Amino acid sequence: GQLRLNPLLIQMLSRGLHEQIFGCGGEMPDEAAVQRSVEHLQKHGLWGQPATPLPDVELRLPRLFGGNLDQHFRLLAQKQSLPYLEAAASLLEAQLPPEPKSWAWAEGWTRYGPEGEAEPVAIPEERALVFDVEVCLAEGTCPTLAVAISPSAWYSWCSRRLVEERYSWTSQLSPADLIPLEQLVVGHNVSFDRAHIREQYLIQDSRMRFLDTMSMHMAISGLSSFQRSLWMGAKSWDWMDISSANNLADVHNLYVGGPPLEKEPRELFVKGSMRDIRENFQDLMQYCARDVWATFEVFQQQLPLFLERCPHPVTLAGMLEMGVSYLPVNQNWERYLTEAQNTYEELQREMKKSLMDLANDACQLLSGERYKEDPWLWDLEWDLQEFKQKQEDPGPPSEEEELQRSVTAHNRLQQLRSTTDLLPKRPQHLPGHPGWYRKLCPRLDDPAWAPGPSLLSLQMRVTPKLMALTWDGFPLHYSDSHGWGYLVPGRVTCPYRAIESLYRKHCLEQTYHHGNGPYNDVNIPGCWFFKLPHKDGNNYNVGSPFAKDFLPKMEDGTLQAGPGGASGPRALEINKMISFWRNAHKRISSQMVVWLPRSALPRVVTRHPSFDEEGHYGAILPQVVTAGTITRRAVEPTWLTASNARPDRVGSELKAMVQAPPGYVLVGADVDSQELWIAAVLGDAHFAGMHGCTAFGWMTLQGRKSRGTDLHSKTAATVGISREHAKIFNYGRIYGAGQSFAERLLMQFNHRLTRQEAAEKAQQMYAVTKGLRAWTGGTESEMFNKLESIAMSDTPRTPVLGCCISRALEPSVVQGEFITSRVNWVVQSSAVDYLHLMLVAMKWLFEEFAIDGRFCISIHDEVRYLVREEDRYRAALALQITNLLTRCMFAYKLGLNDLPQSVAFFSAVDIDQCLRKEVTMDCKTPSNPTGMERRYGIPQGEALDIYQIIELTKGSLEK
Amino acid sequence: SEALLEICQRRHFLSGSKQQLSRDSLLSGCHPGFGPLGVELRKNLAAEWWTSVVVFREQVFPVDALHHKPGPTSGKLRENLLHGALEHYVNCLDLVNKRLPYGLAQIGVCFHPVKSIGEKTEASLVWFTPPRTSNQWLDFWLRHRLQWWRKFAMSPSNFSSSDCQDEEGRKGNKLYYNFPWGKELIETLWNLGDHELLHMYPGNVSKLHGRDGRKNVVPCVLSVNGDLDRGMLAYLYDSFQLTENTRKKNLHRKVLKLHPCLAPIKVALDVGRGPTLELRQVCQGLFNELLENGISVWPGYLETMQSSLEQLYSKYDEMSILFTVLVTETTLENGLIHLRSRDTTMKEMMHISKLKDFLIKYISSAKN
Amino acid sequence: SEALLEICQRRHFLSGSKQQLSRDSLLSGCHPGFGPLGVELRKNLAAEWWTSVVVFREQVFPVDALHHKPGPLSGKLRENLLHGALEHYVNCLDLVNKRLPYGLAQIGVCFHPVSIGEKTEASLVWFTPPRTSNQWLDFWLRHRLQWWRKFAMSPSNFSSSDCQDEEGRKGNKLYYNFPWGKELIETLWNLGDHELLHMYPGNVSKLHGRDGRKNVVPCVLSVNGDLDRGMLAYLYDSFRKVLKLHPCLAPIKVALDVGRGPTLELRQVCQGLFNELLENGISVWPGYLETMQSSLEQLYSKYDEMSILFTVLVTETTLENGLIHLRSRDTTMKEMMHISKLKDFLIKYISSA
DNA sequence: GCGGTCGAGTCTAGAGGAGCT
DNA sequence: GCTCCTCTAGACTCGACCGC
Ligand SMILES: Nc1ccn([C@H]2C[C@H](O)[C@@H](COP(=O)(O)OP(=O)(O)OP(=O)(O)O)O2)c(=O)n1
Ligand SMILES: [Ca+2]
Ligand SMILES: [Ca+2]
Repeated sequence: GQLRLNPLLIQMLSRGLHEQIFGCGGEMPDEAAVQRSVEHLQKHGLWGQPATPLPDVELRLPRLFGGNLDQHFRLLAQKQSLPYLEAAASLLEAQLPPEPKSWAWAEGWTRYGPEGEAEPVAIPEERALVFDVEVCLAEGTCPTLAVAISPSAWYSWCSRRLVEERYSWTSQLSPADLIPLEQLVVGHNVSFDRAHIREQYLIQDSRMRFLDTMSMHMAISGLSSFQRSLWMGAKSWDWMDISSANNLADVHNLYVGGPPLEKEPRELFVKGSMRDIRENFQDLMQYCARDVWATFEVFQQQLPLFLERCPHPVTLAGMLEMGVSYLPVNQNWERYLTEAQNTYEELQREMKKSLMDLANDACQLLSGERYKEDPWLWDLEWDLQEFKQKQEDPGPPSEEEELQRSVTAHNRLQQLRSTTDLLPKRPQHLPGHPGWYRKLCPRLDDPAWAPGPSLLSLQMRVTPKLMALTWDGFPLHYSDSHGWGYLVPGRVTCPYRAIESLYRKHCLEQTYHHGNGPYNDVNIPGCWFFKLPHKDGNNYNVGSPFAKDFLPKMEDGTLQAGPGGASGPRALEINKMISFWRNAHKRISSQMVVWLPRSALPRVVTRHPSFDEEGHYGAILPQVVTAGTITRRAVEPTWLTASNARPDRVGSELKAMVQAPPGYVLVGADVDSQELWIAAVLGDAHFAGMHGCTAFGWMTLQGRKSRGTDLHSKTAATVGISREHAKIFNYGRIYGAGQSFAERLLMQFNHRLTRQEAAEKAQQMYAVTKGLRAWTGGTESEMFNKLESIAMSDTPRTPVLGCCISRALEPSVVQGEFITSRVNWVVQSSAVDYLHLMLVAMKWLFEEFAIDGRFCISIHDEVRYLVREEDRYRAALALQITNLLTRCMFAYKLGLNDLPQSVAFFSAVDIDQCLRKEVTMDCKTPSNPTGMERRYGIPQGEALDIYQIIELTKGSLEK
Repeated sequence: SEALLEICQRRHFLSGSKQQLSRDSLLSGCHPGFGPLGVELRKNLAAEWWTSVVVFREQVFPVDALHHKPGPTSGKLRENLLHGALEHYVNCLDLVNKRLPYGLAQIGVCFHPVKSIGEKTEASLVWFTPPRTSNQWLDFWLRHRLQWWRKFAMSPSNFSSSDCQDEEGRKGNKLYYNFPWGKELIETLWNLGDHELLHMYPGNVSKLHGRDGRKNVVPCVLSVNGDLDRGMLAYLYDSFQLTENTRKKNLHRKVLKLHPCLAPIKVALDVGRGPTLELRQVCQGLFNELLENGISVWPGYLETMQSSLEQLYSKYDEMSILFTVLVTETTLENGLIHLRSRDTTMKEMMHISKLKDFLIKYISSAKN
Repeated sequence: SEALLEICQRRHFLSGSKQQLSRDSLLSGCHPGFGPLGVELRKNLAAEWWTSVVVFREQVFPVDALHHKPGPLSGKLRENLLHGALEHYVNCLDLVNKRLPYGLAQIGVCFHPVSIGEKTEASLVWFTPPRTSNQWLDFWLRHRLQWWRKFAMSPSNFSSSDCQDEEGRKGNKLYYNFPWGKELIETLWNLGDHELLHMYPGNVSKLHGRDGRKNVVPCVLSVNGDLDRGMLAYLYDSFRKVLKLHPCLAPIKVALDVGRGPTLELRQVCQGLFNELLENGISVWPGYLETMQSSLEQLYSKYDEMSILFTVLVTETTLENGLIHLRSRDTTMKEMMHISKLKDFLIKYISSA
């Protein structure tokens, strides 16, 4: 009788798991709650809909220590976090001697004993160190000097590139050129200090965990983006006295309150050369030591407070596990960089050639004064500068006559050379070409001259004129007093009739128009000058219609190159195809890659058949901030972002370049609507204590993406907008966005909607989903009521782990302010708690059953693991078990001692050799057109479900 | 497209009568022949191919494959030049001293049955790679060939590509061009195995050993066979800019915008009125000056008759004439000659002594 | 005699087995093929002929004559380049605006039966007005004789003679003096208008010219020179076993090499010099890539047999003072000069000769 | 003695980050 | 719902050469 159910006909967990997790017996459902839930479902027409039951899963979960699964998670976290807190507490009671008199000048670590005496040591022989590393930027990114404090001594490290001035060192980083360090390494932004540690790049996980005072600061006293802007502008302000920015000086001011930190204005590590560092050694070392001591004092005043605000050890263990990220890359990363930069340069050059070709075809409008009819080139300068001079067949020639003719032609030709004296000393520059064309074409005397208008670029004010850009069928126009802006017809004299004809042609092929304003001050004969919508607001003028803000408008078909050619739209598409690399090439090409030598690789990788003696394997340790916002979510711009390979983006397959070494496989899976199900379960727990009691939760559970019954599909059908727009709409409204946010989204996505129409649609969408006013009579009324109640509580804490909100956001300091930020924080920090529970449970499973694998990356809701090849199926089963336990804990902490089967397991545990979103993608891009399977040799990957995992693993994690 | 073939016939890119030319005949290879300007364009295209492939590589070598294929009980005209190149593998292993990778290249004619025998001028490259790096060299050559076909074009997006797999399981690539009617194959890179060499050289296989690094191995044969006749036809279709034909509503000049490294005749040299003898001497001197520096010139000054200047300029534009020099009477006293440019159609009076340097700079700046 | 053919075979001038290549096959177009050096020498000869015949002339144009002739007369391979040229008379008359005289020149293969025999030929047809047929014939004869004697090391071997055909049309034939005997390499014929009238029966209106103001029927002239036989003659002309080919024709001109170690340090310098020379259109033999560096005298002998104008040696000194050995094939005299002066000296040597 | 040009300086606008080097 | 520091690239300007 494994087929269990719910009083709302929702298939719950099977008996085999429900009696091993939540215990036998349970609770008799309250008939009043069942009646209320049934009535609510009947109100929204979701009662009695047939749902196909999933097969019931039978599985033998491992022993649950303590009971209730909450004491189990607590015991796991305590067993994991004990040996590092036992070193943090040792640091907190240190007896550190005064700073050394003179820092030693030698390679390696030198132990500074009592009274500042220098003594060389091989490695710091301690279990706790506060760390701060300085690296010369001129020399590259290899570390230069580092200062670390032990519980009982001071330490210093000087690299070979600061002690010995060799002729030249290699440009490839290796573990033999890094800092030679259970251990705990405290620091400020320790991810930067971690990337310079030698042992952190080996595949085998050395049991070292990093505590980042920046992350603890963001957890304790954090600032939202608007709060950060206000704080920076200034430096109702009660919260300013309790929070600070992420600067080490500001953090030290907030937690210690001593004298302000001294930052060297010379900046010999950022701007100065290596010689400056070699000369100011005794001063730079002292500055680094002062920073280390500031970090030490911050840690002393910060560790107990964080534990008092985040009491559950799961949060601390998850934070310790998020610091150790590891992205294995191979020799294909360099090829990716090279073939992305080359394909970016080629596309940029092709766009430049198209612009030059479109410029050359523009000169011909001068003949007959046809340029006066061109809607785009009418207002340019077309002036021409006057130049300032200041019979029968004779037969075959004889043998000598041909030479005579050649000589008399050559001498006559060379006689004309003597006329160069009359030529002016400084030659005139293209007097016959129009005025606007002389500027573009370089001067002949210039040593870097190139044929044609070689000085043409998108930034110039003529490029949107040559391309004949039309904004919704309206030609662009530039006015000095209002920036850019299109011209709407119907109202050198401008060719208004030509603009009218162009707009008629555009409308046939595909007042009335409302935009940024008619702007009658700029009088273009018979036209209205509507400015381009700027992201900063209608009070600012756009300086370029090719700015990154206009890419969605280009893709939507609003800002399109005009007709009459195939080089305008081609240039526009090339512009759209190289945006990502143009914005991220500096970041992506500057990633620190440390090429492990073969001597440092485990025998699993050095003997696998897929191993070649001519390949290089490295590790891009992400410089993540384990608490990057008020919501404690990790922040790293390069990796932790919603990126995926696209057919029209250059070098966008970077995540596909994180290739596991031969012998290892990146097991991992993505959570299915994590932040939607968290809100749904919160609403269900608040309303009636059963899943699906609210219509929103029922739609989330019994919803099919293909059938269109899900939330996003219904939203898009109701509002008649694209699925991505509806998705952003729903996520924003759930995060706490008001009706004004909906109005601006509707106006931006669809230009045909006025402010009145956008307001009407936003009101109609929010009046049937959230309800009316707390909230009543809506699909998501109970969930929003629960979120507002949690946010408005005296000390808002995450329901599933108890982690407290930031001090700069508690309702005491902020009275009636930042309500949206806190309601968003509820769900987002709940998701962060979900991630921490996942990591703790996964580490417990990998440690108890001896599954050889380590954490790799946690991009958004994805959870990847660099598991060994032989243990891939065991790792997949462990992932399924951890997801089950995490969802059960989420339900248990909210008073629901059950869990629907439809959300009790992963849809598919991806098992591939790269971090592509799906194991079926080939990642075809303009940079990588051939595909992953050909350029590099990466086959596809498995997407096992739970049932397929059980059969392969036999149901037992034990080897 | 109908007007483009009329232009090609009239401006002597394509020979034969008007009724004797159809796109089917051009693609099949049974056309009566290419006009002299078409021959010059094909020579330029072949020279650019040779410069890209054989000149710069330190291993690619030229090979000679006979047109006739003797034996299997009579002879036959060759269909592909790959089998001619594969016979020189052992012969040309001595040149590179049995080092790999090394290749053989050739430009020649290919006879393809259609009841009429057609002809095609195809440039091949048999590239003996070690089997370890077959999928690397194949992709490298795909990128290189696609870049080469795209750099000379006014619209590189038309020169698309595809990845079709052979029936036996071998992988390969087919280049294309988006003609107005459809896509036509112009080059193919097949990653053939060592089957062809083993079949062609039965017996002891120690001959077929290239010293890849330190270990001998039977090389993997890669064939890159492009169609130069259809290539130049594609370039002619691309330069005419049929898609372009709201701004050009009245602006309509029939111009073949061939790349400066491909155009058949670079400059057109004319003359105006009198005196006849001195102007003729100046024109002949300038003609020799330009010719001695590798610049083709159309001798327009020899024309006893004279046409209107606009009609002459249209005639030169249809012939892909980069510049139009006009040596008038005034040149004798100051050395100034009108210089109209095809790209812009704007006259600039440049001193006669500076014309050669400017032309060389303009031609060489486009990778010449 | 035989030694030269052996050297050409070993140095990859004439591809094929030693027994496979025979003198009669060489002279009849039935040889297995041309080696890469032979291919480049043929290309150089074609370029020189194209220059001297079509480039510095405003009356000559290229010809596109197909190989097969799909004529019911069941198609056949072409035996002459003349018929394809005559098929273009009505077409190429408009190019010169019907203004006699004018010419049509082509380089291509002729399928002369022997076993199929193929020879690459450079043929020029000259639509002379009838008045000056003999004059232009003598003009072309003088120019072709001087061109064929220009690159030779001894124009005495190159010769000429007169002859007559069955019809009774004057003509001259060229005969290179091969070591075994006097063999033919070129032939000039003063054909009449019957070659043009047979292809265009009646309606002579389209066949008129513009000699002066009157309209005439041009008297075509046939000038066929076997480029492959020219290659053979020039190879025999050059032949210590050294083939002293003319600089404008030799396939490989520069022999870049290495001397002392380290290999890695000198490899970059050699590759840079190689690219520099190649960008200027000077052929270079990449001899630095040879791992098993042979004796310098043996390498010089190999380059002498390969008709290499100058051999370049890069040693340890080049990394410091930039001195490179530059051996001259003609006078076997070693000399040193700065590595930045090599390109200009090579260009000067090529252009001077 | 006089008028056309050439080049530093200033304003403006989009670009990145809100850390650490 | 928003600030700031800094960097590069483009347009316009004033004031000073210098060719005739
Ligand atoms: N418009 C969106 C979409 C997503 N997210 C956040 C919340 C999610 O927890 C996480 C992952 O959402 P995805 O968009 O990657 O996937 P969805 O959960 O939206 O599923 P689907 O994309 O299939 O609708 O990103 C968000 O803030 N705003
Ligand atoms: Ca730090
Ligand atoms: Ca998801």
